[PDB]
Amino acid sequence: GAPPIMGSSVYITVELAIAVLAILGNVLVCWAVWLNSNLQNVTNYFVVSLAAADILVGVLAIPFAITISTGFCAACHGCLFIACFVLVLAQSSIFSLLAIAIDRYIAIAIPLRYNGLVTGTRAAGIIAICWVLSFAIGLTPMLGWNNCGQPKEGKAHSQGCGEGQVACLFEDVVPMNYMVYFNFFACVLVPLLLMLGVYLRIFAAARRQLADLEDNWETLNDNLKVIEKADNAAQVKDALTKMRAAALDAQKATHGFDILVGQIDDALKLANEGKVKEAQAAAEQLKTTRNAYIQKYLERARSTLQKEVHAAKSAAIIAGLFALCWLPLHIINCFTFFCPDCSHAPLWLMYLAIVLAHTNSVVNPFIYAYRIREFRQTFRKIIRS
Ligand SMILES: CC(C)CCC[C@@H](C)[C@H]1CC[C@H]2[C@@H]3CC=C4C[C@@H](O)CC[C@]4(C)[C@H]3CC[C@]12C
Ligand SMILES: CC(C)CCC[C@@H](C)[C@H]1CC[C@H]2[C@@H]3CC=C4C[C@@H](O)CC[C@]4(C)[C@H]3CC[C@]12C
Ligand SMILES: CC(C)CCC[C@@H](C)[C@H]1CC[C@H]2[C@@H]3CC=C4C[C@@H](O)CC[C@]4(C)[C@H]3CC[C@]12C
Ligand SMILES: COc1ccc(N2CCOCC2)c2sc(NC(=O)N3CCC(C)(O)CC3)nc12
Ligand SMILES: CCCCCCCC/C=C/CCCCCCCC(=O)OC[C@H](O)CO
Ligand SMILES: CCCCCCCC/C=C\CCCCCCCC(=O)OC[C@H](O)CO
Ligand SMILES: CCCCCCCC/C=C\CCCCCCCC(=O)O
Ligand SMILES: CCCCCCCC/C=C\CCCCCCCC(=O)O
Ligand code: NA
Repeated sequence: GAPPIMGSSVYITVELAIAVLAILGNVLVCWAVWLNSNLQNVTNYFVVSLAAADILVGVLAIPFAITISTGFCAACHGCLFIACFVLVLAQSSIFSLLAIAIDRYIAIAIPLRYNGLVTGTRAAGIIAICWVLSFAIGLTPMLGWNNCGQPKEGKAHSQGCGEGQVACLFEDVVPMNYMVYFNFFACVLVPLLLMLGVYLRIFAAARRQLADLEDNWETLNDNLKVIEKADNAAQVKDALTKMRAAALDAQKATHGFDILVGQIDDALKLANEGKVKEAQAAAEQLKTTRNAYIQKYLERARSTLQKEVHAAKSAAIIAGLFALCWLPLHIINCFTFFCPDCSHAPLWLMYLAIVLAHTNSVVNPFIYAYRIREFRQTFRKIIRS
């Protein structure tokens, strides 16, 4: 058989290439948030909490993965920490991803009291609590749910491990039922589905508001084309009482309205006196008020919704890339567990799956750089100076 040092050289160098990209790219994220005050908000705090996980992936987790690739002798609980620490960072990433989506829902759903609800110092507390839980979840094997009780003594003596030591291998110390049932199903798969459900609600609530706003603009123009051809002298009272509610229904969304509703009740009084031809003249004052004031609100509020949807889509790419990079490893675990008769995945595909999961730590800085204008210009200034 070919020497394992040669095949490891490709894996180790590709691993070291990723760690350099992971650290550099995400230090740039934190650096941009520490400087540009316009990026300092609750959403980007979870982003920095996310980048910090990715930095630690390159600083500690990737070096660990290289060390296990050797199969070095070590005490079981020590090896158990090397093999599990990446689960802590990966769990921290999920909590950060779920926080980002929930924050975006709160902003798109109830924007009126978002500033009072989502606080800067409350996010710091949530981030802290999520990091503590991530150590608890990721280091659960160290609490007893491990295979240190039944070591492979034959593999340990084959490689000359000392007393109380074992050949360090992820599958040899971490039980596959923890990985599939506890880690993947409950602490990875369910939160991603919940995340997916939140994003469905955001895009639905966004699409509805964008419709809800235009139905007022259609009711305001259609009723403006009904008043000037009315058989009954008080028929326009129907189209004016409905426009008063439609103007207030759009005024509750987000000076020119007091001019609009003021002209509304002016033509409404002329409908209570049967003067149809004179209210029809007063009903055309609204056309001038609409073009100068109301249409601008429609366009500003349609632009703000679009900017939130775009920011909602940008965060959704991040969570989607997370699943794309980690699912292969999780599914590989699902086959080994649920099918002891199947052929176990070769070592080259494993390394491929492992490298794929580490690459997720490099793609987050390129997304903000390509999809967020404020992040992009801050990234350039840091490098230019
Ligand atoms: C501030 C940062 C860098 C601290 C990093 C701590 C890391 C590098 C330390 C903390 C605990 C350590 C482990 C504790 C126990 C053992 C068992 C021993 O037989 C082999 C080394 C091994 C597996 C250690 C490897 C290094 C280790 C994982
Ligand atoms: C949103 C999606 C990706 C959810 C994840 C789907 C996962 C959990 C599904 C999709 C394909 C499934 C695998 C398909 C094939 C086999 C081989 C069979 O002998 C045992 C079950 C096993 C190993 C399945 C385990 C569960 C599995 C990995
Ligand atoms: C989820 C999206 C990104 C697709 C990712 C591709 C992954 C999930 C696919 C591509 C190749 C697949 C592997 C091909 C070969 C084997 C050997 C077999 O005995 C068990 C299943 C296993 C280990 C498959 C697991 C799933 C697999 C790793
Ligand atoms: C998402 O789950 C994992 C996360 C992280 C790791 N790493 C730990 C640190 O070092 C790098 C790898 C691993 S390793 C792994 N499965 C594994 O080793 N198996 C033995 C061979 C097999 C074909 O039977 C399949 C099962 N799953 C994971
Ligand atoms: C805003 C920044 C906030 C930063 C907040 C960082 C706090 C992280 C602390 C986690 C400790 C919780 C660990 C819980 C589980 C530990 C189990 C364990 O480590 O057991 C090892 C044992 O000694 C082997 O024999
Ligand atoms: C900025 C700070 C960054 C800090 C970055 C730290 C990187 C640590 C990574 C791997 C160390 C793994 C340590 C374990 C590897 C050696 C264990 C060993 O050689 O064991 C011999 C055996 O016990 C004979 O019987
Ligand atoms: C900014 C800090 C960067 C830290 C980089 C650390 C580099 C670690 C890379 C490789 C270390 C691998 C250790 C050797 C594995 C065990 C070999 C053996 O004992 O047989
Ligand atoms: C290890 C499995 C998971 C363990 C879950 C139980 C521990 C976490 C449960 C609840 C913590 C909720 C955080 C409450 C912080 C109080 C904030 C405050 O002081 O206002
Ligand atoms: Na990550």
